[PDB]
Amino acid sequence: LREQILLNGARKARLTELVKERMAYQEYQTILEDLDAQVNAAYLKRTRT
Amino acid sequence: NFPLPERCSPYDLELPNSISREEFQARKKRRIEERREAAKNAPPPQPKTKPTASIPACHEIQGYMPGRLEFETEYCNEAEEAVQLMSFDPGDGINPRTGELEPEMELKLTVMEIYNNRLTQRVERKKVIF
Repeated sequence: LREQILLNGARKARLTELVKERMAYQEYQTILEDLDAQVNAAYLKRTRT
Repeated sequence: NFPLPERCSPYDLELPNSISREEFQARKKRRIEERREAAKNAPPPQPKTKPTASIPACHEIQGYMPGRLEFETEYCNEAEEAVQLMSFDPGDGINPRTGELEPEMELKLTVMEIYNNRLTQRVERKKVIF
């Protein structure tokens, strides 16, 4: 048991290094998409009219 | 002699003289009559069964095509709604005066860049699922 806990902690320790960087990408994407909708939705009106 | 046959030379006249015309004609009449007799006695052709539709939906998930590796309802299947009425001005693409893309063109291309990114996001989702 003491042999396995350390391995699990090491594995979970590494994942926390990869999760944090992926969270930042989410915030950058969630604002980029909003701009994409406006620029995309701000041209359809030209076709409509 | 790819563009031609091998016996392009008119001087070679062996095959014409190797069999007489009457003999060769006799064979033609013989093959014709038996073939006609075979056709008359031939069995009727079986009716064409229904065309073997490919039906790529074989996989045990409705709306998946293992042969094509493409789903029917993708991640953002509504991403085409923004460019399926798109049209372009003939013969344009560059401003004659300034040399830069005219304002409408640079806007039209920008709304195509988003669609390309949408396609790439789909592929990554498919890659993980495989």
